[PDB]
Amino acid sequence: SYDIQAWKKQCEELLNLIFQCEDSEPFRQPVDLLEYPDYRDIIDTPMDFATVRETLEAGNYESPMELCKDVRLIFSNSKAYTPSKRSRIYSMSLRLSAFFEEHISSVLSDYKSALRFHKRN
Ligand SMILES: O=C(NCc1cccs1)N1CCN(C(=O)c2cccs2)CC1
Repeated sequence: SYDIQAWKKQCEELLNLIFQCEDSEPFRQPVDLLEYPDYRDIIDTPMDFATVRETLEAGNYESPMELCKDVRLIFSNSKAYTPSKRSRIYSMSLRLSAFFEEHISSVLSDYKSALRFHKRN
């Protein structure tokens, strides 16, 4: 299965599944600083799933590795902001991260395979 472009619709599909997950609701849109006044004291690079989807649709990811780096930044930001391991929003982030990693694994493998096939000769 050596389609070099197939990752993009695979990632669109997976973002749709994440948007249906109730566990995504806190990560769908950029954090509001009015409610979390110290957020940008703690977090150097905000990220959210709507920014990921818009970057993908704009044609501003070159690979699924770059998309995967931004999604992993959503989850590291939640871990860095949480006052506790037992927090609601952080707990939601851990379940959504396990879901995302379970699904992205084959997207990455198929892409890297396709690129190696393209450079086989
Ligand atoms: O306010 C937002 N994002 C927008 C929306 C929140 C809910 C509906 S829309 N967040 C998400 C990212 N944050 C965290 O990960 C953590 C907070 C507590 C421990 S971690 C900060 C709060």
